[PDB]
Amino acid sequence: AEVTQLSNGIVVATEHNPSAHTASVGVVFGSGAANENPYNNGVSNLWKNIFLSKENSAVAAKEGLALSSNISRDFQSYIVSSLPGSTDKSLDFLNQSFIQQKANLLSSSNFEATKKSVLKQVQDFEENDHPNRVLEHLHSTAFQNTPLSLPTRGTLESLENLVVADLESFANNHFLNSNAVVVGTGNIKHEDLVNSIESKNLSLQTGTKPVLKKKAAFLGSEVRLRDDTLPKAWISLAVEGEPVNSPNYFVAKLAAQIFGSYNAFEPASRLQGIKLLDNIQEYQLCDNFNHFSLSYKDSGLWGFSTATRNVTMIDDLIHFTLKQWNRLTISVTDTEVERAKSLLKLQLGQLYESGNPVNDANLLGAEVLIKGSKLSLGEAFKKIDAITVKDVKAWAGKRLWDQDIAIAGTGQIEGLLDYMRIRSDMSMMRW
Amino acid sequence: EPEHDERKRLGLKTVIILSSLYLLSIWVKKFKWAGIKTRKFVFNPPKPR
Repeated sequence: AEVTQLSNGIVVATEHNPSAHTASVGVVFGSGAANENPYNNGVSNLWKNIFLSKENSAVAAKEGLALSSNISRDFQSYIVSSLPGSTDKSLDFLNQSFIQQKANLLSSSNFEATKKSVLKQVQDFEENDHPNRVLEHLHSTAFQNTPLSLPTRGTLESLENLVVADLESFANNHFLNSNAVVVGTGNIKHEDLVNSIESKNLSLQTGTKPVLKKKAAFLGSEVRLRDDTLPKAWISLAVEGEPVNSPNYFVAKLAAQIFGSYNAFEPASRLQGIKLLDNIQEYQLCDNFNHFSLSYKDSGLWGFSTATRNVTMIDDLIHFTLKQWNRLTISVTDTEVERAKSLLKLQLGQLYESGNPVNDANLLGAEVLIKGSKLSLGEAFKKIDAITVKDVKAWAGKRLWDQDIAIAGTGQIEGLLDYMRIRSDMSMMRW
Repeated sequence: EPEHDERKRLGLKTVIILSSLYLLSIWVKKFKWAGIKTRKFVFNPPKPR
C-alpha cells in the first residue's frame, strides 16, 4: 500500500485512499523535546504556535486550508489539510510560509503575543490537568539527567527567559532535508505528489542535526507532589520497557492488554474478564485505571495509572495490582493470552483505520523516520497471532520479576507507602 | 568449676559467630535505610488563594 521514495535528501512517503474526501500534506521532522536542554525547554512548543498564529491561519483560510501541528518526544509535524482537488495549493502554502520566508512569522508583535499565550497554556496545565502532569513527572524521574526527561511543553522558567534570538537558533540545527519526511495521506497519489515537489524545487537547509552525548538511562526513583486541598489521588508506576525496533515490541503491548483499562461508573467495564477486578470492587479501591506500553527510540515505560477517592486504602490498591503482575512470570493461563490477542488486534485496527488523514500522517512520518519503512497491518496481525504463553513468561521474567520501579504521584497521597515497601512487592517469597 | 575447660571452648564459637552477625546486621540496616537517608525536600510557596 504505502510507497516511499528518496528522490533527494528529502524522503516522500504516501498512503493512497481513493475512497476518501480530503487530502493532507505536510513535513515531519525527526526531532522533539528530547533534543533540547533545561534552559531552552519549550522552544519546539513555541514554534508550533507560530505556525498556528492568527496571521498565518488567515492566509490559509482564504484558500480553504486547515493547519495542524503536533510535538512529541521524538518528532514534530506540520500538516495542511485540503480538498482532494487542491493538493498543489497546500504545497505552495507550506513552502512560502514554513520552508522559506520564516522571518515575517518571527516578527515582533507576533512573537510577543504568541509567547504570552503559550505561557498561559503551560500555567493552566500545571494547575488543572492532574492525570497528565503526573505522567510527565514519571518521565522526569525515570530518566533524570538525560534527554528523555524533558517535558514536551517546556517549563515556566525556560519560556519566561526565551528571547528573540533563541527560536532562530533551533530551526537552523534541526529543520533540514536529512531530518525531514514529506507525507501525503488521504485522497492523494504518490506519483502526483512527487511530480509536484520536483517542479516547485522544494528544499530545506543542507546541514546535519547535532549528535547528543548522553543516552536514555532508567533509574529507579520516585517524586511526590503532595497537595491536601485536592479531592483525589493520582499515581503513576512503571518499569523499564521496550524501545521501537525491539524484538519484544508486541509481547510488551500484549502484556499490557491483559490487565487493560477500567471505569467504575461504566456497567460494561465491570464485567470484563480480568481477575484484578475481583479484588478491587468489593471495597471500591479506585475510580479508573489503565495500563500502557510506551516505546521511544532508546527506551520505554511499562506500567499503569490510577485515580482514586479511597484515600485510606491506597496500599491495598497498589498491593493487589502488583501481585497480579507477578502471575505473568509464573502462572498465566492460555485464555488470558487468547483474549488479549483479540483485543490488541481490535485496538490496533482502530488506531490505524480511524479515517482521519491527519492522524495517519503523524503515524506514517514517525514510523518512516525510524524504521525507514512502515510495517503493514496484516503483517502485524501475523506477529501478534504467533505469541505463546512461553513468550510472555520469558519476557516478564527479565523485565518485571524483582526489578526497580519509578513512581510519581500527587494529591492526597499520605497513604502511599515508602519505596522499599512497594518495591518488595515486585516478587513473592512463596513463588 | 569442673566445666571450666569446656565452657571456655564454647565461648570462642559464640563470640566469633555473634561478632560476624552484628557486623552483617549493620550493612543490612544501612541498605534498607538508603532511600530515606538520601532524601531531598523543596518548598515553593503557593500563590494566595
